[PDB]
Amino acid sequence: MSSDAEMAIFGEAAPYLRKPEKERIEAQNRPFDSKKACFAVDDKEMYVKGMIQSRENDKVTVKTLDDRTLTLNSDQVFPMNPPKFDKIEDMAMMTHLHEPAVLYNLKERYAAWMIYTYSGLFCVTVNPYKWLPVYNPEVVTAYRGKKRQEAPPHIFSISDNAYQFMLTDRDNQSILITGESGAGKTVNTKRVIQYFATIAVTGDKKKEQQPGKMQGTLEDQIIQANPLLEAFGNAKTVRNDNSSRFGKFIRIHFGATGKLASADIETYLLEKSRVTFQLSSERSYHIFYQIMSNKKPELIDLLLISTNPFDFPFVSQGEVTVASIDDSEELLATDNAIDILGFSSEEKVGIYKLTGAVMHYGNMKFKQKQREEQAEPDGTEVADKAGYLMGLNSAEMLKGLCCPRVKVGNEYVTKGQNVQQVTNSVGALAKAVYEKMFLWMVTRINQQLDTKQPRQYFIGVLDIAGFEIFDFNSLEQLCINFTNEKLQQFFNHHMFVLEQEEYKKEGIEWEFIDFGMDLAACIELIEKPMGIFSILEEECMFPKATDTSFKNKLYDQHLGKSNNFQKPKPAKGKAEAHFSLVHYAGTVDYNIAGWLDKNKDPLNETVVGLYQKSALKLLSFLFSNYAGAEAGDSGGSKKGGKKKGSSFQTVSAVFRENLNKLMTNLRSTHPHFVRCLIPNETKTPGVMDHYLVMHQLRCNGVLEGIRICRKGFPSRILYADFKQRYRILNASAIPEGQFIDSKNASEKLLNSIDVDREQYRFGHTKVFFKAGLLGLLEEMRDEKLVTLMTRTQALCRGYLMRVEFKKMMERRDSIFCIQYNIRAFMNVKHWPWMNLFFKIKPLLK
Amino acid sequence: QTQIQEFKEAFTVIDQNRDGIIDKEDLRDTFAAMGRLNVKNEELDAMMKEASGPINFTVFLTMFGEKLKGADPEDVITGAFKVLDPEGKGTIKKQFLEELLITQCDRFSQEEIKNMWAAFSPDVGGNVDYKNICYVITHGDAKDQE
Amino acid sequence: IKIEFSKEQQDEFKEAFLLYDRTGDSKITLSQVGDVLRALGTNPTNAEVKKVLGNPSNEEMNAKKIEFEQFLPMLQAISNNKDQGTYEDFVEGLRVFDKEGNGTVMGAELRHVLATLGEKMKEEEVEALMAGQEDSNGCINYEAFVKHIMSID
Amino acid sequence: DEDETTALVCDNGSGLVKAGFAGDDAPRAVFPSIVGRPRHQGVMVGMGQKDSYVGDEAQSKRGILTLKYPIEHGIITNWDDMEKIWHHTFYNELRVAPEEHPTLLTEAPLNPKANREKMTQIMFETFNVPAMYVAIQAVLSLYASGRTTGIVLDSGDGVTHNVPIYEGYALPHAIMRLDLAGRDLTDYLMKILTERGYSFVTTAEREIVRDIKEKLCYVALDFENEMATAASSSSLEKSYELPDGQVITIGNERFRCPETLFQPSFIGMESAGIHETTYNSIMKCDIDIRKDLYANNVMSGGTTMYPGIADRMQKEITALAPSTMKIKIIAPPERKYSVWIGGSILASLSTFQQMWITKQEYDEAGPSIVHRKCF
Amino acid sequence: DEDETTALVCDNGSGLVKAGFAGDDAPRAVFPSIVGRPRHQGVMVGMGQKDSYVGDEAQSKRGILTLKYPIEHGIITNWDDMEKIWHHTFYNELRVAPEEHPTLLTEAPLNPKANREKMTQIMFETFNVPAMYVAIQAVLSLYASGRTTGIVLDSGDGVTHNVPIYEGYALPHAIMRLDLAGRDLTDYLMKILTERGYSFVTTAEREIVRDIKEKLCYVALDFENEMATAASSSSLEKSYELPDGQVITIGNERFRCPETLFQPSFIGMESAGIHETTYNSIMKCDIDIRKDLYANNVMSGGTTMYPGIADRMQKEITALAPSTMKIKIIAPPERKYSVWIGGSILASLSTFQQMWITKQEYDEAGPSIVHRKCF
Ligand SMILES: Nc1ncnc2c1ncn2[C@@H]1O[C@H](COP(=O)(O)OP(=O)(O)O)[C@@H](O)[C@H]1O
Ligand SMILES: Nc1ncnc2c1ncn2[C@@H]1O[C@H](COP(=O)(O)OP(=O)(O)O)[C@@H](O)[C@H]1O
Repeated sequence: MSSDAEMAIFGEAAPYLRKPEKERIEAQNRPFDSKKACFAVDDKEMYVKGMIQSRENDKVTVKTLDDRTLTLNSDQVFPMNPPKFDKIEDMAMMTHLHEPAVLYNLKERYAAWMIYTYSGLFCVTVNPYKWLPVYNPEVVTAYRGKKRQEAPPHIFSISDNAYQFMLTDRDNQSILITGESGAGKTVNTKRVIQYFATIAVTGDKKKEQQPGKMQGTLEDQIIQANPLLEAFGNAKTVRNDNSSRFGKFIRIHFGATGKLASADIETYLLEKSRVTFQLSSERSYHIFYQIMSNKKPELIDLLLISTNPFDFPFVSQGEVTVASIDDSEELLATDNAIDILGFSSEEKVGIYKLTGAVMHYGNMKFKQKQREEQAEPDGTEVADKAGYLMGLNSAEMLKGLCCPRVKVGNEYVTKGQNVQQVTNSVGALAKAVYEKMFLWMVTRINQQLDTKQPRQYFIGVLDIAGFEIFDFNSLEQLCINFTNEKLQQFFNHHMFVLEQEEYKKEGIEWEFIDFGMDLAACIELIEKPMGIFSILEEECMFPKATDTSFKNKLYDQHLGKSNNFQKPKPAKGKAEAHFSLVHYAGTVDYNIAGWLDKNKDPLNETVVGLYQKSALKLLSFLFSNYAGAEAGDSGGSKKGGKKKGSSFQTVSAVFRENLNKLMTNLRSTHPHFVRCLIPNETKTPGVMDHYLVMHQLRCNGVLEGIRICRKGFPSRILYADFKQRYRILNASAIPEGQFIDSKNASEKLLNSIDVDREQYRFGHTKVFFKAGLLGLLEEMRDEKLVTLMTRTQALCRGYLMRVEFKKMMERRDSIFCIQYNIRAFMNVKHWPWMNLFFKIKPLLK
Repeated sequence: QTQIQEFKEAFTVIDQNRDGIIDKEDLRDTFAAMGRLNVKNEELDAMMKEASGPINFTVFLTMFGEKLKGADPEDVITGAFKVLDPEGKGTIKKQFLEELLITQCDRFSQEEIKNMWAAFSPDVGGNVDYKNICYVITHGDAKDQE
Repeated sequence: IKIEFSKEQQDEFKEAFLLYDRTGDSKITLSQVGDVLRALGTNPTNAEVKKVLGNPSNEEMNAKKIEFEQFLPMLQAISNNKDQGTYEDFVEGLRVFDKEGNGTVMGAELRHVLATLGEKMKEEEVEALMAGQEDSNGCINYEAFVKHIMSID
Repeated sequence: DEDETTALVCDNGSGLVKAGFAGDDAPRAVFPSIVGRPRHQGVMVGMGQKDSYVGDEAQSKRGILTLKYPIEHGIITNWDDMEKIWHHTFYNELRVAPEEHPTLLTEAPLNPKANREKMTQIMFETFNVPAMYVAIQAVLSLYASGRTTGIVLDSGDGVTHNVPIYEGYALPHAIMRLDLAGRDLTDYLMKILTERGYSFVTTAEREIVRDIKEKLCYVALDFENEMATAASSSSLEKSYELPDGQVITIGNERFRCPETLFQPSFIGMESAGIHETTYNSIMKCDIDIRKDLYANNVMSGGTTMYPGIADRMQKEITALAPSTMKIKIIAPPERKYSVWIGGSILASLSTFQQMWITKQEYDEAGPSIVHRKCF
Repeated sequence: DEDETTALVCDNGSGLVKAGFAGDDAPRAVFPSIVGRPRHQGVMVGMGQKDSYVGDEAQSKRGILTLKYPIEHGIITNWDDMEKIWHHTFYNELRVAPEEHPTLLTEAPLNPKANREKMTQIMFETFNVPAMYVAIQAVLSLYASGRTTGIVLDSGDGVTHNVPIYEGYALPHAIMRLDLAGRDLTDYLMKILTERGYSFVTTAEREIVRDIKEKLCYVALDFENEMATAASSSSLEKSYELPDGQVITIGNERFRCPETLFQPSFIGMESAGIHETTYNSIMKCDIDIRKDLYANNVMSGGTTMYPGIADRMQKEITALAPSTMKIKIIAPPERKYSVWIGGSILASLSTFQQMWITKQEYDEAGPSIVHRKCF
């Protein structure tokens, strides 16, 4: 019955979604006046709500819900959202965006045991630490085969509607997912996977059926893979004990019409730089440590090594180990992991050995103490072993390392090699082998993953970590910020299109530009020619140039030139950084240690040439990609990089490469965005750490989110809607009736209100409201609401008095007689005649 | 014509003077039957002087005129009181009644109320009985009660 | 501008009230004094508008009838009194079933415990002089009636 | 579609054009710079030859052809011939439609401004490049090397220079010129061999002897000692087959011909040998710097490719120079393409990218715009 | 957070700025006072030089660069150039933020009030020093010394003064000027070396002679005899290595140069040479005090660093002064930084701290405040 609620309040599926009718009803009319009640900035908590005693000038005097009087600042006070707002689903709806408003709403819901909120497109769900019935299959019944509007936020929705969409719209779709540990990020993946399972079978459409061979279902197909791959990838950054090194696009595709054809995996992002080097409380990928431990010892011997991570420089650069780990056990596990995915141990031997080969290449010295300039190998210990594992000729290999020979129309000798250079090839070597192995592995899963079932259109999923800010930002960070930016711009553009469409449709005038664009100046600074990136790269070329020279270049180009480009001042101590940027983003400061040095990618042709021979795996990897073929110099490319003049290409060029590729796809498909959170450090329900979320929001960009919303005319309603509630504010005689034509009356209220036109516009169907008009409106009804109350009470009072009245009048005449007659008496009793007359009468017969 | 024709009688019995005027001896002589004394000079005549010549009944009426001025019937009075008494014949509550005269509208004085009390204003049960008070005064009194 | 009739009509209602108080005119009854004849305006209007500092009682002052004369008109002349139609909308907000029933207690307690109150007897009495019954009571009806004033015809 | 394009870097050599795509480690194209038609032009039955392509074709074609070098001594004298050549580079060798690519041209030292301009007008008007640059060959080579500081000995085809450089600065005044280089030396070997009684006059023969110059020759540890040794010399008598099949002997000749660089007097140039010109170049600079210059002597050009050149370079300087001084001779291993690589750096230099001349600039200012304030 | 801060003591020298923090024994930062840019300015392939750092760089930089000295003769002629130097000291060398520290600058003898005034405004407006003082360089030197009575001979870079002090008071009238100091000597030495057939005109060549003056030069026991000995002298000939690698021998010049201080006639100064001026100064003072002056006179400044200076000076002085009268010559061990130290103290004078000039004073009075009724 009445209430904004459906089906069954009580039933358990409801409670995360619903709120019970009673709870809602109590919620909506708690006390509220906008005027005092507000938010004040609190040093510790973040913000706090409080109320205003007094005003004059810039300083305002205030009392808090810790009820001391501070005198804050005029701006510094934050107006709260009106009562109408509370318990609100979609924060955007909130008329007053303010952060303590932000705390209040989601905070309030969550304690409620309401996890989910809808923010515009976004569907936010908080982590109830406690178990919640939501998951039930009874609830599922409620969901499936329904539209998303129809129910409050839930996975089965997103899984379903998209499933439908793919069929109707006949397009791939995408979802992204964020979540740190304690998101519940993993479960939802389980949940969604099954979801695919549920419909993928369902159909209404026929797609090629077979009785089947099997090998495990998708979902398991993926899961089996995980542990090993994350053994080898995955690691502990100084921050993050277990943070995946890599970015996973896990592709589940379906047929046109929503059959599942099958799945495949693509991987991108390997910072190999870890491999050599680790800084501080950090270490390499798990495996290195693992191998060295004594699960494995047959393997260690194949390696020909003494198990002790200390012993070798390649390993030794950072710390030996981390808590909380056990390299050995993880070794046992990983060997197990390798089995489960189910290859064929020779390849294992195989995959081990060659990663191992890397290590040996780690051994060999560089010298022939640079006769005179050239560096030549020292020991040929490793080169032979090297030679052997590959089966390539050590006389050759050594030579190939010593002095690579290369080709052109004529072949040249790549003199090329130096003492300094060479090592920056051994490591690169290591990184390459590993990655080629990784890649070759992946394709294999696809062969397996290849199911029966056909596919046109897939949905799914992107995982890579959120925007980060560090005490010490660096090449890693800036890239991430770079990636986020364009992404965010991508988002801005998308909705910009839609709104104006809507505005056009209604026919209310739009003057704006794509929301993304405002940012563009910033990103451009990074991206475009003479950008920080570009400039850095060519600086790479000059053999001569140094940090400073790079420093001046940026300075000359940008400093002061853009507001964007700014710099940290020395403080005490505290920090040193070369310069700072202001991305959309909020500002960021970066520092140098590494980057040009970190930069240097050089390809060594002859090694690749040499490598082509002998051991079967090696030939394959080095020769090229898996079965397939390529092209040449005809018809390409853009100044794609190709060589870069000599010395192969740097990172920045490839970064351009990847991102462009990423963008190409994303804009291909219809985005949806989910953000999962963890409420506060100590894990309790209800609970809201004001600081944490706030930081989250800006990083989330959700606040940004909100900012765009400012840009246009947020609140929208039908006129008919507008009239019904509001009229009580300004009444007229004529009956609400539908007597008052919606158009006329609402015209009448507005103007008689004397809002300026600027605030709103009509509207065949809708009236377009700006910020705040509603805030005015709501407030006034609030004040209105009270007064009539008192006036009714006035009425009741009159009722009393009026009723008294007749009784009163009635008494008056009775009284009047009383007074005079007795008074008549007072004289009479004395006056002689009166007495006599009375006596005389009875005398009469 | 009641009352005055009624009076007319009262005047004539005593009269027998000539012609119909009730002059000093009439008054004194009435008393004898009456049969209470009667200050036979003076007082009786002073009674005359409120009037300007011999009376003659008509002036007897006119002299009276103050008497007419306040007084409503008999009936109507009861009447006014009745409005007072939610209950029965029971009748008017004492404590109500004092309060209604004394502090209320045209105030009875401290004494003024008292005179009434002292006359006692027949009452019993710690209350009042109006009808017997009217029996004395308005009815004129023609008793009360032995 | 009033006008003999009129103010004079106001006078004798006034006259009696004086007569009650003993015989002179408080100040205080004021609101009631010409609530009786018709303007709704309520305590805070009364209190400031002239009774005494809102006239908790005696014996702070005394009006008197004539001074009171112009009060009745100006302290009148607004208009926003209140009004059966407007009330309903107020009533309705509570009504919540739109049934034009309430919910009788809810109800008395609303106007009681809300806005200014509003004593219990007064509430209880009015509703059933007003005579609309409990399941559930047209708060709109009650208001519509009570507004209209108690007689009607 | 993001943006940005290649650069056509063709190094106009007095004998070889090398042309390439920017960002290439080395040129895709190297072919001779000659123009030449059948000298006899027999007629025949039919045609189907290309009159004066000279191309690569000429080389295999030896005996038939005449030769001409429009760019004979490094400056393009003949625009008509030159147009022939560039056309060849674009369409034939590179096969690349010029209009698409901004093209960087190299140019000789002391190319007349007019000369530079005539080049421009042709590129825009003839080839219809969207854009182009002209650059300096010596300058290009320095770029490839990446030496800020030190003095360079860049002996090429037909010129030899010593350029002391301090913080990227060629010091104009220091620079010494040498007429002598490969083209000359090539003749010298020719003439000397004829001394034996062999006759190598012809064009065909010149090509031949050049081949012998580049295979066989070397420079001595000590000229005088080597000569004396020559009498007992078992080694020198190395033999060379001719395409006709006859086999000739050389080996006194092997060293004598190169000795010319050191003692240019052989041919009859008064000029100082490179070793002393080097010394003179350094002296021309200020004292304080010279220490560095001794430290970094870098060799350049094709005619500095003779083995043991550096060791000898080492000894000679040591001989001239002060007791304490540190002397280092550094030579890049594929030094000859130092000029192209050279342009490659500059050409695919995207910060610098404005530096390319554009059509509008050509239109507004003229070709001279290339000349006058940029390259 | 007790309360009290440092003082930035910058000492503006005619050839060297010395600067550091007060309360330190010696200037942390000492760098050439010059301004200089590529005279030739070649161009090259790029950039990353600074237009007129001079600073430290220049000296290594010798051969490329030019010098200017804004503060050439001790008074700051060029403000714009001046501003940059202060920037360099603060930011580049000292790496301090001017905002945080009160700063003490020192100025030359006969510096105009206007000059102080320009200085002052630059400090406050440009730099944002909280506080500022301007110190009298000789005075600072006096401070550093510690001696109340006696008479001082300060010869640094470019002026040499004799200054009697009695009870802390520099008797103004007494004080003597000689333009000659050691810039001149540097100049003189260039001349003399040239006569041999050596040449040192240039800027680089300037520095070199200075090195030679400072390492080699000495003052003779007796000038006349010294010349006499030279002929058979065999020590005199010591050798110096030029950066060029060539080696000069410096026989007589070593003493010849400093002789000038004693005999100004060498350069062409009419001036009385140092000893005479000293004497002239004392006699200028009252007879009685002179006893004290004689006993305490006192060497300062870079140009008093020559070994042999003191012993001679007494020999000369005693000759001039009367029989019985007692003479002492005193020289502080690290005399040259005597100016910086003296400032270092008085900037660092906490008790005195009220002296320092404030932003408010600057606003109210103007910069003039520092000038008038204080420093
Ligand atoms: N290995 C070599 N040994 C000796 N001379 C060589 C060698 N390779 C090339 N040359 C010569 O170098 C000259 C070309 O050098 P280069 O630097 O390209 O000249 P330029 O730039 O003046 O055209 C030709 O005379 C050629 O014969
Ligand atoms: N050891 C030394 N022997 C001789 N002259 C010296 C010595 N050290 C410094 N000088 C000279 O002293 C001069 C600098 O002295 P200084 O007192 O700082 O001068 P000013 O204060 O006038 O700038 C320079 O001419 C310098 O060459």
